[PDB]
Amino acid sequence: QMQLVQSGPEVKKPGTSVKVSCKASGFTFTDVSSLQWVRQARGQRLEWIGWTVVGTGNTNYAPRFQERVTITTDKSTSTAYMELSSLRSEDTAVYYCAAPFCSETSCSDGFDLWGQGTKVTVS
Amino acid sequence: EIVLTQSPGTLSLSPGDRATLSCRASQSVRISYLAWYQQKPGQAPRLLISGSSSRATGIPDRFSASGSGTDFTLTISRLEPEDFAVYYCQQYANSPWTFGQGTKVEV
Amino acid sequence: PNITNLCPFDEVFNATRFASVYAWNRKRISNCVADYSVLYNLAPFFTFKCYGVSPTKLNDLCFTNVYADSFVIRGDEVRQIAPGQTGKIADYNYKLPDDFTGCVIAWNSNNLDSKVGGNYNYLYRLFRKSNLKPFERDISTEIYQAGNKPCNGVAGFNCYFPLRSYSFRPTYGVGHQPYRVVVLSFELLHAPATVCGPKKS
Repeated sequence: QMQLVQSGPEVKKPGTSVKVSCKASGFTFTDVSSLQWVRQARGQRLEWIGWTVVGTGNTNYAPRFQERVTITTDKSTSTAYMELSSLRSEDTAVYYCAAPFCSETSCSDGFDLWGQGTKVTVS
Repeated sequence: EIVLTQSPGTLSLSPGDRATLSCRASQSVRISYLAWYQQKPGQAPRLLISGSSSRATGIPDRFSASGSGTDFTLTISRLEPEDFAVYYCQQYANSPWTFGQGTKVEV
Repeated sequence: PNITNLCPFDEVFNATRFASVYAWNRKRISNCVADYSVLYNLAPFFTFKCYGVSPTKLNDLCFTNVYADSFVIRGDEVRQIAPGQTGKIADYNYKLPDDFTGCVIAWNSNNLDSKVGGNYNYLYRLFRKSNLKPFERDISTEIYQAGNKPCNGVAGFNCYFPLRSYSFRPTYGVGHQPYRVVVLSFELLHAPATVCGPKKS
């Protein structure tokens, strides 16, 4: 079946950098598929990070994360990476990556697939 | 850039009645680029309706979306005991995308 | 055989700039004496792959019309210019028919095209709606839509710009540096002769 599996729970120290991954299962990023990253606390509002197209490589970021985050894709093993720098103690949350069903010709207009969520705790 | 205020904050109807929820924006309005998610307690949100006319795969015919301008409305025919969760509006068209505030439905 | 005339193969091969993959320029050669002795003899040729005629018996044949195509691709993609292949660049940019007559010359050109500061003027098509027919060219840059909903104006969700840019730098290893490619096409023995050189003795 079509599904995305992320990394495991992570604990980090303030100041350093963190590196998060999510990879498909029985599914390929092909050439038209997109992928967006969201951040969410314990029962509060959803926060949006950014999205990248695997094919053209063009990226987009929120103006709050314009300086200390990077989004990367890899068609080789069909994986997606977030790199965060200068972590702080109020960034403890859960990060999700989302992408729609899409294969090589034309595809959907809604973020159907969602990750299982990885807890990132900073202290 | 854009904000999506949601209402009403809380709804409580008996299981079997029809419920409605509204979310509205302020800046430029796009129609077919709105989606409604629901987040069960402790699990990742899932897509329910997107584009105001096309539903997700496997979702029953119960939910219905509409809205043309600033306001957008979601309607549920009946409340099955698992249909109690939070709901979120999202848009893609405009400047950096933003999510809704979050409304809860009770029994 | 005197001979006096000379076809401008040099002008094809010593140009300062070649066109992109999706806008390959095609040059006609006619009313001249063709001399392949200076062509094949040159040193740095990498792949002189020739299909319908033997690469040595060219000089004793008279051709009704000669067309030359030139472009610049990645080293890894050079194998996709052979007839019958299939790929992104063999379906969306340039493909050769199944009854191809004529043949191809590809040689490395990393010393000239690439720049250390970044060369960003070599584009190629990445999305298209259907496979193209042989020897067909397109230039329009209409925004390609992927979703079922219509798109217009500026890019966004399911609205992507169909052209990307090659990233050519000397630091890349073998397989990513540009290989200049030239394809010669011609017909045989069905029309009055226009281009051919003398036969040696």
